[PDB]
Amino acid sequence: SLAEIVKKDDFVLDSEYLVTLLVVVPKLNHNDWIKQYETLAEMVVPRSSNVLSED
Amino acid sequence: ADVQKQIKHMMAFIEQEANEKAEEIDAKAEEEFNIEKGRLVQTQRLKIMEYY
Amino acid sequence: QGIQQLLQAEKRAAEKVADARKRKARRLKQAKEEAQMEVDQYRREREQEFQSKQ
Repeated sequence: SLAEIVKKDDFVLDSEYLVTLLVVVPKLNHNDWIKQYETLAEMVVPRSSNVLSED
Repeated sequence: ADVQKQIKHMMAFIEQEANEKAEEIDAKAEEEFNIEKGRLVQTQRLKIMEYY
Repeated sequence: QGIQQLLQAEKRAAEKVADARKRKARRLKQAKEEAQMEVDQYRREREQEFQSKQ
């Protein structure tokens, strides 16, 4: 449950065309994700990679 | 360089949607009113001629 | 930065649906009144057909 980890700065509200999706990535798959998160879909905001928390 | 390309492609889909969400209601509802003002012309034409 | 400039770019499109509605605010009201000015065709027809009475 994510009832304590939230921050309103980590989301883009005001739904018009955008939304923040919470994606979880393994630590070994870190470098392959930060090169590919721009091209897993079309029209990705290509700079929004910020690590909220880790395990 | 590739990060600035998509954020200007963000501006492209803004301008494309601005074509779609700011011209379509301008097309239909002016044509809807074109029937509506033509309705207003036709509704008086019966009434004013029966006074004649 | 990235996200703050993107919401202000939306306000160009968010004011465009106001330009969409002001083009259906003005055009709806302005041509209703020249559809009210067609009674002047009935004003000229009545006095012209008053000559048919005369």
